Amino acid sequence: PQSYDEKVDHCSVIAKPMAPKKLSKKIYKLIKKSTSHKNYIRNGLKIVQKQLRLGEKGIVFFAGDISPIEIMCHLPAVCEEKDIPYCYTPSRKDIGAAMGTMRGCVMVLVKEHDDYKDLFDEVRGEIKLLGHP
Amino acid sequence: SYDEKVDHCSVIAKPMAPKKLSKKIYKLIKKSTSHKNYIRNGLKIVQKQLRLGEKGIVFFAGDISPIEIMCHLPAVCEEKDIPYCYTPSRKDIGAAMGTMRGCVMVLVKEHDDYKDLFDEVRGEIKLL
Amino acid sequence: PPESVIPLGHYGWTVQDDLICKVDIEDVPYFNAPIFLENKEQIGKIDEIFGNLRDYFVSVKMGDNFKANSFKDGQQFYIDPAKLLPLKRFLP
Amino acid sequence: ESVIPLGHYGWTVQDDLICKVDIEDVPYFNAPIFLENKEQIGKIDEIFGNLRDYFVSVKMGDNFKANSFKDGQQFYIDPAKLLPLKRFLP
Amino acid sequence: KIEPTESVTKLDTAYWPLLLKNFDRLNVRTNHYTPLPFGHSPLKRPIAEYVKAGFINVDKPSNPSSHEVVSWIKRILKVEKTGHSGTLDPKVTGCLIVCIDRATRLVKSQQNAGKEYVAVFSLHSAVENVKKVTQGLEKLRGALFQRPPLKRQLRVRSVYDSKLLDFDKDRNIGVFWVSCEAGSYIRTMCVHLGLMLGVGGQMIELRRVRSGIQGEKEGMVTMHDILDAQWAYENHKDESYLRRVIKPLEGLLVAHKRIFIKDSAVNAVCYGAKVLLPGILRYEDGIEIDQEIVIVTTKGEAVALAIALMTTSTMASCDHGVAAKLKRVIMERDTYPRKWGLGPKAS
Amino acid sequence: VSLGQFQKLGDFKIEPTESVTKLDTAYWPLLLKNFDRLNVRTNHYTPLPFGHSPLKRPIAEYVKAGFINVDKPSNPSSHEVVSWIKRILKVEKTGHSGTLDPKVTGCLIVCIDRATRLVKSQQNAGKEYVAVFSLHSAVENVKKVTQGLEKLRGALFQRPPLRQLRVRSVYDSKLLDFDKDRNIGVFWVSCEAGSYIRTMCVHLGLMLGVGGQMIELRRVRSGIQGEKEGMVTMHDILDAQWAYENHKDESYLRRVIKPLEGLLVAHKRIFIKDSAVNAVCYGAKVLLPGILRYEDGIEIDQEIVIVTTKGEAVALAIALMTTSTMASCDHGVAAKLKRVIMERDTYPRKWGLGPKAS
Amino acid sequence: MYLRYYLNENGDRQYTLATIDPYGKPTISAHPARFSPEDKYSRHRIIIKKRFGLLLTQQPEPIL
Amino acid sequence: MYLRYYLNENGDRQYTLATIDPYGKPTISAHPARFSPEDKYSRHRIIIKKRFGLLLTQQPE
RNA sequence: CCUGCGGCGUGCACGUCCCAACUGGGACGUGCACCGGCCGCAGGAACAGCAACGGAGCGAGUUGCACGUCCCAACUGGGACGUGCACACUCGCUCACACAU
Repeated sequence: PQSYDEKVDHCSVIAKPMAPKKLSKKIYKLIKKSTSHKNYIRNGLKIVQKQLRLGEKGIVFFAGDISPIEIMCHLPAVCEEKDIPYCYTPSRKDIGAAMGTMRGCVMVLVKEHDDYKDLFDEVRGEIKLLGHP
Repeated sequence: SYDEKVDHCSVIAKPMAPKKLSKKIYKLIKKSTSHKNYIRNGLKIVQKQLRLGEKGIVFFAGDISPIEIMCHLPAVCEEKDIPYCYTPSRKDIGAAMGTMRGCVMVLVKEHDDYKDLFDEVRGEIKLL
Repeated sequence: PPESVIPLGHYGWTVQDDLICKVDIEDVPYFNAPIFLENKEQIGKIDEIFGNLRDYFVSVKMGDNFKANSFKDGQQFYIDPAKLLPLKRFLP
Repeated sequence: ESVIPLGHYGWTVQDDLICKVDIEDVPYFNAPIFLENKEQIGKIDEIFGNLRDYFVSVKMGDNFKANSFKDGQQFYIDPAKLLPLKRFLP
Repeated sequence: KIEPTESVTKLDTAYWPLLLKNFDRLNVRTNHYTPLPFGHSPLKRPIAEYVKAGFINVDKPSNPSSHEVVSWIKRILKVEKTGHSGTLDPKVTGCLIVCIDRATRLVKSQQNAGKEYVAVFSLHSAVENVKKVTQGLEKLRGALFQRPPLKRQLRVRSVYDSKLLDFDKDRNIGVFWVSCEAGSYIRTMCVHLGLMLGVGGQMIELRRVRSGIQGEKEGMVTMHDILDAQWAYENHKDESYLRRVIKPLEGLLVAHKRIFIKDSAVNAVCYGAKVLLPGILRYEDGIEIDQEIVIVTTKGEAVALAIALMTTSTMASCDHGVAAKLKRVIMERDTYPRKWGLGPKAS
Repeated sequence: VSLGQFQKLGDFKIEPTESVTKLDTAYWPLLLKNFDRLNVRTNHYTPLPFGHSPLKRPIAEYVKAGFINVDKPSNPSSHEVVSWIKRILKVEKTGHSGTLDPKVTGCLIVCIDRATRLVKSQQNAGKEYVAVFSLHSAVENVKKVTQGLEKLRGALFQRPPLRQLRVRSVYDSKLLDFDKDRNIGVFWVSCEAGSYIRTMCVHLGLMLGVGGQMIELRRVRSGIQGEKEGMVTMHDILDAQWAYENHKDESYLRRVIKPLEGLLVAHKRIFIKDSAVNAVCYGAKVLLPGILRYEDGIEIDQEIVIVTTKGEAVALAIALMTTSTMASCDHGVAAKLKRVIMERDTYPRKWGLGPKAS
Repeated sequence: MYLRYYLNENGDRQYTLATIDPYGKPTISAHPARFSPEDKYSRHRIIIKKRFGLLLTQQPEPIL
Repeated sequence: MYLRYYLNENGDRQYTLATIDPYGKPTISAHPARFSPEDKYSRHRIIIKKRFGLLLTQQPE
């Protein structure tokens, strides 16, 4: 089965910061733990883009394997402008499994809620420490 | 040897049989010779039988020159859906047909005696 | 209805509910052009003409109670001689 | 009638008795040849060689043998069956 | 590689900008001419004249039409006119040459350009081997009958070459690359390849991989690049991105035979005068009568497209006359001064 | 800095002057080769837009004014080959210069409907053959055969094979191979037109003292055309015609057929103005007032080719003026027509409009 | 969509329907990103492209 | 038939009766294939030659 | 006077039958090629002209896409409500009428 050190090699050159393996487990758990509340986690390029435009705070998780990059290369900069932390994930299919829809989504917007306050805070802190190139 | 002979052949000598497939082809030709009307030998007879519509397998010899004497028959075989494959030399074909004289090409029909070998060679060629 | 008929060509193959005929006469048939039998029996209309400019084929849409399996190898087909153009017309 | 010297025996290509030619006139085809005593030994069969220094091979009858003549044996030919060399020159 | 101030001659003649390349390989009629300070090199034009005399090699998106991708560029660049030299279907991506303003004069000349597509074909039924598809593509070659997809004037168009790039048996979906003449309908070609193979088929995806001498490796830029270049120009006054995106029109005439004219003949040609022998500084081997040529200035600009009325040998053996008549003037009038009527006679 | 940056930042303009304008015409096709080296009489004339370059003609005119170097197949006769080409190309006329016996392969120049006027001029062309011979009885050793061949190098005597004894020359000869076990040899011969190499083989046999005969023959060169000079097979002609009649492709037919001017590349050239082409076609003698260029070395009563400035062979003529006279004269007939090759009305009638004529 | 590709040593497009190229690396899709004229993300795309060195200007210039 | 040939480095024909050239390769027969005017295999002959880069149009010059 | 044109039973290939190589043998039918001088027809009687009065540039005639807002069940396909965007000749105007030192 595909590893985590080769799957990362398969991503594009703009997938930075890229969550390490441990942080990757954390984000998948956060997405699964947050899929619960339907309206507190957005899915889709158009939806995430719209919510970012109107300014919904949270965390933005990208997919490392995207091509052509011109479909989402503008979102990292918008997140930087609006002070919305973000990171990339090694593969999109992993995210799709994280939501249990079998159709990997390029990006996910994870907001804050009481039920997963601790996991959300830990992931956000880890992401902030990772830094932006 | 075998690699050397395939080296000497002309550029249109494709698809080519390897050593094992060549032994099978010579065995098939040797077995088919026992029946007069079920093996066709020579340029004119093979060309005429292809025109009429006869079926089977066509085996060529790649060491022929000039190639304009046979360059068209591979395309005729393709049009009529007749499997074919080249072999390193004509002397080998002749030696397998009980004639020291060489044979440029041959056409083998299907007979119950050698159904298994003809069908093995056909499958091997079709996978090339 | 067909005052006269000339042999368009011979039989080709079948592609689903169509019968490709290899056309021998150089003249290029019309589209939606009736293809008849020897006895002036309309069987279908031309749908697609493909191939080179001197060795080409034509697909016909058997319509009024006709089948592809009806016809057989070596069968010949007719066409109205007035529903043709010269090869030169289409060519440069 | 009369004869003039054609040349000498040079070699033998089967029946043909090849006579080297020293004259500047080229004989005809099947032109009869005769020895010193005006005895016919054959007719001209072929005329090869360079334009000037050339040879003629003659076919003989059944009464004569090619080996019957020794090296240096000289031959006579008709002076009335010759062409000018200037005719065959360009 | 080369220091910024090295002399132009220090670089071999085979590395000059786009219409001066291999100028020494051309036949020299005369070297003597009086250079004028007017005109600009094709690649050193100001930004205001680069855009007007430029073309873009756009990678057309999937959904929009070709007339909508050309209107978009006109709106983005705020240019007065913009055209293209071959229509790509609304659902078909690939190369699209978009001429900007003064370059649109070449659109007609680019209509007959040979095209190269990469098509995806789905077969309704299955075939026994890929060799069947390869042979079918082989017999769908040369001049072929084609009907425009849903006028209906059966036309004859040539497929020069083709090559089955890939085939998936489980999906019964294949990819084939086709070299074809301008106007060829690859949708009809896929239908005919289906019919020929006895199973049927249709084209489910297309992508033009070359349009004439321009391809995907030759400076192909997405529409995002055009949009980004304009924003950089307006909000940053940087012409690096805009010059990368837009190329001079001389890049569309590099394959044309050349006839260099003196600076005294440029304006006359721009006013409708025919190219005349006394004004030819250099001419190229292989010029035949009724052949489209490009008139080039001494700086590499394209004065016009002309039809040759004298072969190379005729130019080499005559002292005067009409070397070529005009077909399409590209250069604007009054770019060079009026200097006709002051020749050796002037009588 | 990268070469692209230097191109975008450099001047790169043609220099105002170089002081020399030498032409390099050594690579120009057919009768335009070394066009600059020809003596230039005048540069003043008005070219006409009629006509094409020999290699860039339309297909109809290209075929009508072409020739083919055909590898003759072993069995048929030369006239069968000529007729077969006619039927394949659907051309009114076709001819050939040298006749190869039914069993002899090799070069065979076939003219097509306007190059047939050059068949007579090709009859005297030199011929190189490669011939196989068998000797009736064995010889001492190979040096004997080499000496025998060295004795048949001259204005030899040859009577046609199965009777007007002629004289034909054998310039060179070489024993390429000799297998002693079978007594079969292969020798290459350069010879004059009309020479019957079967007669040579029997004569070589006679010379060796054992006799001999010819088994095979293969013409390896007819004039300036040989095996490497674009020789094509009969299959090539048929395939080229089919590609042009089915796929409407001309590249194959253009590789097969070659312009008739390829047969006249060994002739000295006199280029004439486009106003004098139609006059020459109608029979007018090539007059000095219409000569643009000429090739040095022209002697009286010499065969030259009258050519247009496009490279088209208007005619074959026989000079009546030397190169020195043609440089030092202002009037007088430069050449006398021998064979008009160009079709009439290809160029317009422009004779009679000059100053002296009126 | 169906048409994907990879590159050889010469940087030439080899077209395939396969998601993994012969060398194991993923195949890049052959179609450009969808364009909308009312796109106000020019500055953001330039920032990111520049940060990762994917801008047209940053590449080596052509040799026209 | 008798005549055969092999090509030297320069490209000239070297004629010989031997089956094997000095370089170990076969010697090509000197004579062309027989011709039948009623040959209906022109299409089939251009396909095979084109496939293998032997057609005249595919050679240089 | 000059030129162009015309006249003054062997083999070959194919198809079909017998026998004993990229073959030679036989037979039957198809087609294809062969075993310098004079005359007739037609074209013209040629000293090879022409360093600008026809060219160019403009204008007219001969449903999908993107965005936003909602419903629903990937870089998505569906609906609705509005926004913007695309779907060779002649006839007129202007410029010169240019052999480029």
